[PDB]
Amino acid sequence: MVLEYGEAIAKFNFNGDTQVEMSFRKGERITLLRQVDENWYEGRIPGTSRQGIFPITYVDVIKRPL
Amino acid sequence: LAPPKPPLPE
Repeated sequence: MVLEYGEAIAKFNFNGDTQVEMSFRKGERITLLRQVDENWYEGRIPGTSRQGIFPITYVDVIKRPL
Repeated sequence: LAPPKPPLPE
């Protein structure tokens, strides 16, 4: 359903505890693939296979997915 | 130090 991916830069360190979650450090640029629910994005690290979900509150949203 | 982790999606 998404027509344009978004992007964000991490503003907090996030340790995912499960396979569905994507860990990252402050400063990592993340492509936003979709908003999963009220609290989580699915994203990916550009040029890689790191993909999974993380909390919206842990990133600075530059562009929302459309 | 970070915001509390929200509950996971369904």
